[PDB]
Amino acid sequence: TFAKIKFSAQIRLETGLHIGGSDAFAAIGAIASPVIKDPITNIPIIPGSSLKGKMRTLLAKVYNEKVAEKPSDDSDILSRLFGNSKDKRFKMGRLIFRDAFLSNADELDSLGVRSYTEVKFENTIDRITAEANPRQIERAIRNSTFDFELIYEITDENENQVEEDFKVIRDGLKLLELDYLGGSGSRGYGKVAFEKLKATTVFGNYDVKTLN
Amino acid sequence: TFAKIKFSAQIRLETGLHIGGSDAFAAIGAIASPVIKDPITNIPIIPGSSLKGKMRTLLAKVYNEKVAEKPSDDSDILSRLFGNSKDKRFKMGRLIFRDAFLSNADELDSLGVRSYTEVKFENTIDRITAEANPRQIERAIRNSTFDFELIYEITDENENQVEEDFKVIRDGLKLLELDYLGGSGSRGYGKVAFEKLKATTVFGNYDVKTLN
Amino acid sequence: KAERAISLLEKDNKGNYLLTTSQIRKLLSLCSSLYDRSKERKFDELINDVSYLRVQFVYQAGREIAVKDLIEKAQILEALKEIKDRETLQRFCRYMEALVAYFKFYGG
Amino acid sequence: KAERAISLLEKDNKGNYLLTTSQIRKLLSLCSSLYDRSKERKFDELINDVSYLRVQFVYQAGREIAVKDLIEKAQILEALKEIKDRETLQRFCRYMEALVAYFKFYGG
Amino acid sequence: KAERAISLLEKDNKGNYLLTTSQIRKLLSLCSSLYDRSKERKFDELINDVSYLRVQFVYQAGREIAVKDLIEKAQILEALKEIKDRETLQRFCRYMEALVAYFKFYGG
RNA sequence: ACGGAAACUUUCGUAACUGUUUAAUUCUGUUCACUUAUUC
RNA sequence: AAGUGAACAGAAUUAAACAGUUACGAAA
Repeated sequence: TFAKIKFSAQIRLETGLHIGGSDAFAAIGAIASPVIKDPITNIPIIPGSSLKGKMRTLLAKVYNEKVAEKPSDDSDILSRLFGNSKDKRFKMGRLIFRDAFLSNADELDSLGVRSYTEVKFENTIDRITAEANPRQIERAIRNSTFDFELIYEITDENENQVEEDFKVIRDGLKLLELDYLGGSGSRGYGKVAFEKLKATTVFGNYDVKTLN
Repeated sequence: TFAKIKFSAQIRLETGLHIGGSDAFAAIGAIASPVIKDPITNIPIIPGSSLKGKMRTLLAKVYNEKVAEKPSDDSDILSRLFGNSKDKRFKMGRLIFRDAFLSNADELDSLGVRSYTEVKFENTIDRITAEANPRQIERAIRNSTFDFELIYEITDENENQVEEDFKVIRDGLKLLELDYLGGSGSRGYGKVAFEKLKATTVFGNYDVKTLN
Repeated sequence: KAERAISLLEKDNKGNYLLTTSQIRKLLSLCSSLYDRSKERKFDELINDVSYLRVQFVYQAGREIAVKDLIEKAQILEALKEIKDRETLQRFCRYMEALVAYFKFYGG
Repeated sequence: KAERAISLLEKDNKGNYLLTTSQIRKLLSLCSSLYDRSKERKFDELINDVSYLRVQFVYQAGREIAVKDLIEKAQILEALKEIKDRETLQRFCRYMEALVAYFKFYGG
Repeated sequence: KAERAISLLEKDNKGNYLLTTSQIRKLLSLCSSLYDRSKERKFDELINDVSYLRVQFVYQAGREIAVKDLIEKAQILEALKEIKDRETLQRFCRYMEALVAYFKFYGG
């Protein structure tokens, strides 16, 4: 009837990326786009809004039959997974994300680290002249994991195509590993890697089919 | 006969959510999605209207046998818990919530925080151009407790259905932890977690049996 | 307070202001977050935010040309020293809103 | 007072007003909360709400196009300077109610 | 804290400071990464960063004459011994901003 | 040594029972830290 | 030892903005 399927996984970052946080709103260091972190601690957490706008964009260009021009209006096989602002049949989305926190701090200090964020020197050349506008950025750490949870649920009636939805989520997460995630990842910054992709039942109302 | 059972608990926010406050009514900072707070102080408080409507919504989709067409008219096993405006037998419910306040101020100031609520920057893509309409929202802190008290009482005559009602309240609070609470929780902002779930007797007329 | 703020802010230089109300959300985020907090507790308790509030008007005054021309005319650093009481601080918080509302009245 | 409010408000431009009564709940919240409070205490005591009332008619005038076209025609900023007494302020509170009753009669 | 820093930093020697913001990108990174990390865990746990911060003001101070002249005037090595508590360390982190914000106020 | 004397429109009873200011949403589109240089 | 001043646009939008079961109860 009504089950709560949880897709627990570990987002392993094979390359340090960059996410533009709240500009002109930090504390002691607000230079070269301060990366958003935790409002209580200092461990930089990844926002869940980037995982919804990037996964839907990469999926709406391979599983569709019409070129999309505005959000909440692309095909129909993926509109019920994220939402629709025009259809009156369904409004709520069946996919619930979560701000994955960095759980790798239990053994990161044992390897001998300095800080969680560093300043990378990266500028540009105006071709016609020498060095111009020596800008810089701020990246995070490399080879880190994130405890991500995917809350999935059905609406009773959405039962005769449960197996059809499993092949869409698995194909969407695998395709995201071969693409940059976050912001300004064109220089080889993103490229995530979902590690230990398993499923479990918390509420206990539906059997366990997939596992790997 | 007539007792006043209180289900005291601590709502721990594992992820910062958003609650739409009274827009165009506050001070000069009425933009960036103003979050409702305390009308006297600055401690952000959570309203009780978002809890009674969300708990009844998730409960009216697993313990029923008919699709709810209009509110205050769905099944009968759960209509006596929240109330009914179209029934002639019972009117007043048996579940009373409370506007919980952030009681984590005893140790939040020791860590040195900037403000109670921060401003998060987001945007959207029109699937034809780059960045468009630079919007902005407002969120709360992470890992904050709230004094949540559940005022429970029986009508004397409804004494033979006490143990049957305990399994419904426990199932509703556990299922609410696996779903976003408040507003704009589709990207992964809600997902609460009830910590220290206990029960006590204030009026003193019924024994203490349940706990967790 | 509000009568002399409509004439001093208008008298500038070249038209077409390139500075909007979004690029100055750093020095204006602490003044709005201090008035609502100073009205609850006392003034002698919050000592780490008073000294940090003056730094925002100095660090951001050497990174943009559209900041130094406004502080020297409106005399912002002069009012930061006269304040010392909780009631006096409430008056400076209301004067800051005049530099934002009247700034977008002629353009943006 | 109330006779010229039926002709000055009707003479506008294009029909079908896109502005309703929900988007104007910010500048109309302090006008109703001032007439019922200035009669209890004196006028020289409330010095923080008078200066803040003029700010609402400036910050909200440069954001929506349906606000500047109404203030310049009804002369809202002109009457804010002539007032100075408690009895004179009572007359300005009644003029604001005339611009709302006749606005919903022709549309919404 | 911030009142005596605006006069001591200005009183120097010859104008046109050659020390720009490029040669100070090494000692200003550990101080900014200390105030935001000492508030989470305890002070007795972080022992490899407290002793390492004092080394930067000794080895790097002898590599250029434009470094020792600023440490002796601002008295940086004196405050490194008085600190011992987590609350006291938070005060020294706020004083570092006075040597950067006020430095670019007269030039850059 | 008066159409006047003698007299509670009084007791009675929450403007009440149901309700997520939210559905849709990548702060990033372009970007070598550098032109010049025999540890003899 | 050696000019180093992150540059340039949009500054929150398009739905919906009181829906209904209904009124001096038993004395002079």
